[PDB]
Amino acid sequence: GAMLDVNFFDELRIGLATAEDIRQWSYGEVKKPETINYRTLKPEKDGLFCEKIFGPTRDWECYCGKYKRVRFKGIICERCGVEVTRAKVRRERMGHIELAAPVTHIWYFKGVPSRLGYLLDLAPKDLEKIIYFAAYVITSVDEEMRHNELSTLEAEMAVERKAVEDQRDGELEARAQKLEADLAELEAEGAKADARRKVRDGGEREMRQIRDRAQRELDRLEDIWSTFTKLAPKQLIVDENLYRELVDRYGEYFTGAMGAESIQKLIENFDIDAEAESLRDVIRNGKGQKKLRALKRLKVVAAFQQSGNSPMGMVLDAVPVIPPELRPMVQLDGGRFATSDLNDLYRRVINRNNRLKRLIDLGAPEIIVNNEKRMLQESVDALFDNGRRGRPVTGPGNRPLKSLSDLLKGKQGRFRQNLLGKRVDYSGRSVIVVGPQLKLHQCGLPKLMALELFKPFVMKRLVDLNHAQNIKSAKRMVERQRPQVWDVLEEVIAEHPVLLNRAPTLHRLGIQAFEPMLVEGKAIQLHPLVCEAFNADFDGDQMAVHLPLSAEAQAEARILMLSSNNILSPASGRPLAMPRLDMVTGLYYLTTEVPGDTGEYQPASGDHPETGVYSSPAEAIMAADRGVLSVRAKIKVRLTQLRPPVEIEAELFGHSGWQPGDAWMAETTLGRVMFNELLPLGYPFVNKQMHKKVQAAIINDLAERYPMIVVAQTVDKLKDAGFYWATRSGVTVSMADVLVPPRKKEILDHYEERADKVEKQFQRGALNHDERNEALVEIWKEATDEVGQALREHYPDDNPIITIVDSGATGNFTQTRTLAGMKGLVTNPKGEFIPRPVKSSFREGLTVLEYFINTHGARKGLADTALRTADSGYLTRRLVDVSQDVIVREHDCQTERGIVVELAERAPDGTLIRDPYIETSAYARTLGTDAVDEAGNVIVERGQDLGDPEIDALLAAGITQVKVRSVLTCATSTGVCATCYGRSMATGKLVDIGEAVGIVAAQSIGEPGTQLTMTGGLPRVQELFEARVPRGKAPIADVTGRVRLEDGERFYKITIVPDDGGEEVVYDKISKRQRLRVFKRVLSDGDHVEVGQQLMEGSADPHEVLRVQGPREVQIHLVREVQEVYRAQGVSIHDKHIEVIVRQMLRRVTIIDSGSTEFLPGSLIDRAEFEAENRRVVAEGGEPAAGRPVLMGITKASLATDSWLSAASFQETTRVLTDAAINCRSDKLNGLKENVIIGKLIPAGTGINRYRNIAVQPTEEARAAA
Amino acid sequence: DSEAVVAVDAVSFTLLQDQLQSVLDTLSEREAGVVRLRFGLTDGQPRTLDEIGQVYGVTRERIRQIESKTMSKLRHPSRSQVLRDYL
Amino acid sequence: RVLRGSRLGAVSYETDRNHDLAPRQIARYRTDNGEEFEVPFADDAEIPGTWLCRNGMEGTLIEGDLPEPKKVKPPRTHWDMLLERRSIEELEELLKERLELIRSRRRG
DNA sequence: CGAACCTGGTCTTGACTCCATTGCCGGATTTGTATTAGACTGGCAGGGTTGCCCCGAAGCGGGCG
DNA sequence: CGCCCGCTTCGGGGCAACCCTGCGTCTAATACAAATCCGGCAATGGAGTCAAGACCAGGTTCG
Ligand SMILES: [Mg+2]
Ligand SMILES: [Zn+2]
Ligand SMILES: [Zn+2]
Repeated sequence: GAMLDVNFFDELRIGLATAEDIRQWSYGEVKKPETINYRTLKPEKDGLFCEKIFGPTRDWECYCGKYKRVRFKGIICERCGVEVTRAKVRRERMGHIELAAPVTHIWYFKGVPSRLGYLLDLAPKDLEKIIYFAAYVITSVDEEMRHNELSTLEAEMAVERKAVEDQRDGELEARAQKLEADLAELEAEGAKADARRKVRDGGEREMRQIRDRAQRELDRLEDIWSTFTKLAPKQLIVDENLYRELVDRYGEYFTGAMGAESIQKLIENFDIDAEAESLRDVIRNGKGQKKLRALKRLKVVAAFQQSGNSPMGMVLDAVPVIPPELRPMVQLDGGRFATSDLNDLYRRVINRNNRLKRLIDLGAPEIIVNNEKRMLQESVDALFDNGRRGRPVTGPGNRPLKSLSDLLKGKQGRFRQNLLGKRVDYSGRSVIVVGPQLKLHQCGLPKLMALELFKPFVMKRLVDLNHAQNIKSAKRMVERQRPQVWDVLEEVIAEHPVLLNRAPTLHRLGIQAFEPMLVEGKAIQLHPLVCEAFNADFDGDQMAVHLPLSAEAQAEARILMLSSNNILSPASGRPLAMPRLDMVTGLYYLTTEVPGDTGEYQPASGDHPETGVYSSPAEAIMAADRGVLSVRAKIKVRLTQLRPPVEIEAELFGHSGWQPGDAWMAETTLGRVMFNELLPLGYPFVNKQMHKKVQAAIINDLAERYPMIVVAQTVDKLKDAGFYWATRSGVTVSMADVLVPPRKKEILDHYEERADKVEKQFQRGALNHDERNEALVEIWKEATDEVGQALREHYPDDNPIITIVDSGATGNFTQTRTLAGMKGLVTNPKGEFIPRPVKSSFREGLTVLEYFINTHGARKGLADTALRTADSGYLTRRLVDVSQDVIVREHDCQTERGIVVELAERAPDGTLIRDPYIETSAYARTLGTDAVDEAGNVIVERGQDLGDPEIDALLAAGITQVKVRSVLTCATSTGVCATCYGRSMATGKLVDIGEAVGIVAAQSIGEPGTQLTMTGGLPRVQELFEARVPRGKAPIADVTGRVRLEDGERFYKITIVPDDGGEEVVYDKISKRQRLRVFKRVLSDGDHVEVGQQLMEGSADPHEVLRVQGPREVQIHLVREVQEVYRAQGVSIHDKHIEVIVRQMLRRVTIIDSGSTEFLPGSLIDRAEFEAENRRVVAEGGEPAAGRPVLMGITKASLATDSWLSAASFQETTRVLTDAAINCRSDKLNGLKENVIIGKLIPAGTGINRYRNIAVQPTEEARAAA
Repeated sequence: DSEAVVAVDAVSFTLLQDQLQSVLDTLSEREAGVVRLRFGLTDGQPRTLDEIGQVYGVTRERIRQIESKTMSKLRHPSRSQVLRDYL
Repeated sequence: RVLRGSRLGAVSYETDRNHDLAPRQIARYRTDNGEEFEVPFADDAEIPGTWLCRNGMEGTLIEGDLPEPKKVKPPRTHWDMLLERRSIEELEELLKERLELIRSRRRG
């Protein structure tokens, strides 16, 4: 235990609290339903706010006011009774309520399954009748006294029954005498024989009433005798009159109570080991539903037996009281008080308890006391969880009161808020503007905001320099903004990084540090190259600025999270600080080449020489400053500062043509020389045309072969040159620049005539509605593509609308077709194609109906955008919640297993064509085995990074399949090892020994989900990670052999003939809307298919491919199916980000044979735990369990964790917390979710013990130097 | 929460306590002793002139004279501008 | 615009000294069911005889000094409500009539 | 070099005096309990939505005759 | 050759967890006792205050 809590923790053990611990935490029994005085506004004695119980409201003062000094501390006043202490002890001191009659907990009774009902084996609809005073129960029985006195008791029963028999025989004889007198007085006088027969029948009905009343009395006596024979414990006696008839007879032979005291007595006289071993015998010797119910009860029975708990605490005898600072009664300005909505529940409990105590002391009939105890029980139930049993207790205006459990569950609970995050000091936000003069590690700052962030720093600094006498005059000097505070602010701002942040933070680069520098105005200036990482444009977006404080936080923001340190993706490794929209156009115009421009080099040498050469780029720059040389004309310079390409270098100098002194001629433009001067010295000459993919390749090569600082400076230089030449490029937009195709109208008339013939053929009746809709859709698609082709071939190359597109700056060609040309088909609200279509363009201007048709697709796109970003956020939450505990732990696990990569299969001619999906699948991986070629030399040994040149060497040697290491085959138990993960994509080097690769993988998967524009969209990914059954479930085979393909009536009956002698597996309901799978041609009857061959077309459920093709092949299928989705949008995700998630699915195994070691069938436990005990239990008890690999989704595997504190935050915080409380489940605080909650240091990055305990001391040689 | 800690007045109180200790140390030993025991600056109990004259072995009137002399000594601009700026 | 609140409690700022405090005694109180509790009272202070314990029931002092035990009266009975409205002769009339009725119902 | 004096804290004593500390008493106000005799004898949020788990008919195949 | 009987399979029911088609004024006092506030003198007794007035000790001036 620990009550001071000085930051050293190992375990957080929950457990079920008892009455002794409840009355041992408490500081006094609250016994009045009073809160505060209405006149003097002070807490009442023995109330819900009492200063004797909870402590003093004012610091170091008793209630009567006798002691007021700190010298009196720790003592208790003699009169008022308040211990003098701080006023923060009212936050922590608890009190208890003494109930007059016991009360069941609502949590262990009204859940599924009901734990009280499982522990006693009673039905819940009978337990509800017991604890709500609706039916008695048999709390005890005495079988031996009934056993040895039952003869005398049935003798007295026979005596009473024969007395009833003699009494009814006397009654029948009296009615017989009266009917004899009726007959004698009827047949002696003149009377009607019909009335005489009615008189006789009346006497007969009288004696029949006698005999069936006697029969009913005998049935009552034999029924109470049958129940007294069958008197067993845990029996309900409904309607209470049989019970009252059964108490007064033989009260001394049994006891029967009603309610929570009866349940307490039933739990009191209860052995747990007896029903434990009985359920062991039943699950040993059972079959069917009986064994399943005995298993589901043995769960909670062995839960109560195995721990050191006791079942007494499910009935409750003392209720604790939460401290009054957590439920404060605060007044506002003006006396409008504000209570906290639990005080009403506590007041109802106190009132009904006091009334029950008064009723018991008074002495009342049973109806009043039972009604009062029922009301007490319902009050405690409403206090613990309102709205569980029937209708909730509501307040003013039919609003339900927030009960005590509603502070935890739901969206407004403590857990969901504490995972949602807090609000911070030292922060600020503003709108953002572009910062095109800053360096890459800089950011602007509005000085009126930076004066507010750095206020204690500037106060200390202008106290230290003598400008104010203390911090008070310094604070007033800051508030009045005297003109010295600006110089002091610059002095304290220099070299002190800040954090920048734009919500929503999608991935790891959403928070990046910067060095501030003061900027006039009021908007945050942002560097124009991080907009791609932030996903921020300048249409009015706002960014938050935080501030690191300590030395550790400053070092983390300066080294880890700097802007210029994060150039590449964490996902795919491509750079994010690449040039974009304007500077790409600038460099494209600067590096393109015009044939026959001004000053072009011609070699025509008749009377005059060539006049195209230039001795130096300085001479060329002079000749272009004068109006002679254009920048894009082809010349022949004599360069002496740029490295020539490989062919010219090997030609002219051979070994190393170190160009800092060497001279060589080159036929280029001036513009490519001016461009290549931005690049470093060691980088060779380029001599190309700077398309965006060419710049991507250049910056990728620079990031691969050079340090990071050279890449940052090169990117800054490229930004400056790109902007400066983007202005001079002359890319404007005029409506004389949006040219129409000349022969558009004849094309439209020709396709209009074809559409007219199709419409006339429909009007003849030769075809239905849908066929003519398909024909018109096909005709207008052909017309749209024809107009697009004519527009593509009509335009020149120097058109701005085609230069911006073809240089890869922005946009595609379809937007230019809709600008000039034809819009095309427009969709319906549902998704059908309107067959009209729009035959205009936005240059020509639409008409009214065409605009009205276009609006449908526009609004559908907008609503699709909103729904898609919500679903992407939810999927990112699920993935982070699953894979947060996969961190790198070791450097090399030293396994031998590994996956195999395809890696550029060959041609029918035999040539090794390069596979397109190499850079996502095979790159940045470490080889598990060696690479041998044609049984010759080993080209690339084991343990290498598989970058570019060794992949090129393997392809040059002519090998395809390679066995590479991956995180599916890693052998460490807690997280993955460093060699299995391979190269971290964000750095380019090997991953470190503290990285949190799970959250990196989860963010890299969940980030581009907003661009997934669609079962083929984001539900296709979500139904793959959840491992749900699909919709178009095409079947798979189980064994080889020719097929018995049979196409039945309206649905197919596909049977497979096995290859060997085996059964013929029949597939029942295969509807004709599904299609035959095409492979190697279409499917035919008798096709010799493989083992796990997909039968129809569609998507197989991965549960079936696991059970058929084992654990290796399902990992190949699950990656390739997800990676087929992201390739539809051209989104590049490396496969190791998906292989982390798929690794978390197959961690567990099912149990079919329990063996002899604490096991149950149907359980899913860890593979590393199932085998490890089976390593030991094969000796001394050698009944090994039978295991099999199972595949569970992300939502299922996230719940079954080892920490109750993490799983409480997910879902059903009621249900997660109650069964953890039964089992006394201790937590170990090892995931990085729990360490965030308690505020401890997380076990990742700079938090693990290899890095947190570094000793730092100066070198002993340099120690003596000063 | 208007009854919370403003977190600048607390460090202002600590700085004021330190400056008060230095200013009282610029006086003599007996003067600082009688001022601290008069105003309870060290334990929180304001003693009277009887207790100060008991702990120093002199009349209550001598203690009162010394206290008035020290209060006149502290009421100087040179000795007290740094304390004037705290209010 | 902004609305402020205030709990009714003064907040001081001092130094939590651990060394020089006002000294204090300790007395043991005893409840009915053998419970003992220790209460630190101040020195220059009267020690009260009875004291409401942490348990919630009233607990006397562990050293026998004999304070005033009850000094109270029973509040009111239904017999008092009967006696303040009728005479004992009327009560004996009803008693003798009921005795004759139970006699004639039992053996008569 | 010796005597007279000025003024430094230093300290006692006599007188004044002033304000907290109980303390009593009478009244004002404030809060808590008992009492009202014709006869009067079983009510009302409330449903609706969505999703998932547990038991019952039912084919049905294997044991049974 | 037909027939029972539990085993598995799907249906239906039942139930557990979340929003609004949600969101009223009421006899009327009296009688009395106890507790508590509080207002105003009525003893102070200790604590502060003024003033005289003495106490030498070492510069300061004068012989
Ligand atoms: Mg925007
Ligand atoms: Zn007090
Ligand atoms: Zn490994």
